[PDB]
Amino acid sequence: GWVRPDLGDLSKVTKVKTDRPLPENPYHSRARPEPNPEVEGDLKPARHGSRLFFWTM
Amino acid sequence: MLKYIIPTIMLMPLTWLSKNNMIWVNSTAHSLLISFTSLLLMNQFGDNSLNFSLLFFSDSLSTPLLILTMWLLPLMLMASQHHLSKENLTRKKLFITMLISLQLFLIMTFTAMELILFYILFEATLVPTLIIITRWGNQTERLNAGLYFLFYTLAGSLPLLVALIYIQNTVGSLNFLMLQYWVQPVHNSWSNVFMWLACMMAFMVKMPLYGLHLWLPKAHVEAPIAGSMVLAAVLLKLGGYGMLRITLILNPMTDFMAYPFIMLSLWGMIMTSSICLRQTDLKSLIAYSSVSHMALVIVAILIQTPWSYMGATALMIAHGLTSSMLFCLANSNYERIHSRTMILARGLQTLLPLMATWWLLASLTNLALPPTINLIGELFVVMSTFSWSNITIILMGVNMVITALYSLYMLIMTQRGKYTYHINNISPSFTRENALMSLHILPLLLLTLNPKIILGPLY
Ligand SMILES: CCCCCCCCCCCCO[C@@H]1O[C@H](CO)[C@@H](O[C@H]2O[C@H](CO)[C@@H](O)[C@H](O)[C@H]2O)[C@H](O)[C@H]1O
Ligand SMILES: CCCCCCCCCCCCO[C@@H]1O[C@H](CO)[C@@H](O[C@H]2O[C@H](CO)[C@@H](O)[C@H](O)[C@H]2O)[C@H](O)[C@H]1O
Repeated sequence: GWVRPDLGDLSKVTKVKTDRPLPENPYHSRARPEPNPEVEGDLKPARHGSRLFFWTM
Repeated sequence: MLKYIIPTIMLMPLTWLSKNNMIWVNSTAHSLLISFTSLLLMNQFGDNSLNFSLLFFSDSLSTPLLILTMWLLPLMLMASQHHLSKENLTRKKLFITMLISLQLFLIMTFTAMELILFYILFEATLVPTLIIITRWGNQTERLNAGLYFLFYTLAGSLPLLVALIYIQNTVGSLNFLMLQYWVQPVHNSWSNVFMWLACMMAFMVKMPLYGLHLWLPKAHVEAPIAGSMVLAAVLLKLGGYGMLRITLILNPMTDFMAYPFIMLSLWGMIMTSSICLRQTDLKSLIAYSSVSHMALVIVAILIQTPWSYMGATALMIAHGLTSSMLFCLANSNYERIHSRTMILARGLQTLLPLMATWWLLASLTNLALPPTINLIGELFVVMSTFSWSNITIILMGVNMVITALYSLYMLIMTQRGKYTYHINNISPSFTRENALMSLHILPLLLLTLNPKIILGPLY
């Protein structure tokens, strides 16, 4: 009763029902380093300007 | 300070937009008006300095130096216009522009609150001064005089910049009002020894300190008259003004660091006064005379007493008028005989009776006759250095004798004796020259009536 599969059939992506649980950390990754604190708020003018030596702006 | 900065800047368009034959009239007239308004800076208080803005201030130290600066510009214009008469019009206007740009930098230099601003302006004065000497000097070795003047200054000024930037990083500010309250003592260490030297050597070269002084006679012998006038009267005092300010942040290290400079000054004033007895160039004699007088100012600043600071302020103002007047007197002879040799033209009192009187008055102030502010300043320093050490009275007294000797020797050699037979072009003194001499000596002598306005903050 075997029917030869048609051109293109064996290259299809298929789906299998497995009772094997999905691995959680297959790469065995360590915890990632914590990101740098996010800088936020309202942008205000620089306090007394550039403050470069004698400049007042 | 904008009421002085802006009208000074406007002198430039005034000069360039004037009719060809009005450039000296207009620049002179309007620079005299600026000088008149400068007297509004006399609003000084007993406790607080006159603090205009975030950039500029004026205390009793800077105010007399500002008035002297703005008074000197019209005098330099009057003194210059004769030997520049053949110059083409554009180059005359460029010459006047250098003098105006020098005033602009100077009045900003004396009134800056922040020390880096003072540094930039203090350095900027070099450019017009150098250009005035090398472009409008007469002789070949004006080129060398420019390089000596340029590189003596920068040899000391670059370490000062590094120290100033270092001080701001440590203290957080270079505003002079802030430094008065946040100043901390300077402890002993090799690092602080070089900080001290970097903070001071640039001003020592300007004064000039004895042993770093040889650029000065070279510069004077080459400079045109206006160059000598501003150099002798104001540019030397930039170093004196700089030391009076920066010593604030150098205690207590100044206690032992001042010694070698005091020794150089105390001995140098005798050496340079004696050298004047044997000088053959009149301009070089006046140049060496300045070195001797400024040695007293250095001692006064270094010993840091209320009496010495008052004497230093009076000496700086008094010397500025006196030395400028002497170069003008020396230049009036030069414009007739075209030589600076002191022994060439003798017995000039017979030929120029009223100019002999100006010579007499300039000499009398140079040897500090009481009660001229010349003596007031010298006496206050002599008073204060005696307390510093009683033996100093010996060197101070000896210097007084030699100063009288060379001052009067100048007068006797050029004005007295017989006139030189072959010099037959001694024409009568012009009104311009007589006015120029009187515009030095009259304000100098009027200051005797009210010395307090030249005694500085410690008054
Ligand atoms: C649009 C942005 C640019 C803004 C420019 C604003 C200023 C414009 C000025 C235009 C007028 C210039 O004026 C032109 O130059 C000078 C001075 O002015 C005059 O000629 C000058 O000669 C000598 C100086 O060398 C003097 O006698 C006097 O300064 C003047 O007579 C010319 O006779 C005039 O034709
Ligand atoms: C015309 C130029 C005139 C130049 C005048 C020169 C003056 C010379 C001053 C010498 C004193 C220098 O400053 C001196 O530096 C050393 C640095 O080691 C400091 O001493 C420090 O180092 C030494 C190491 O030998 C330690 O023993 C000491 O415990 C430590 O405090 C001194 O406390 C300080 O007195």
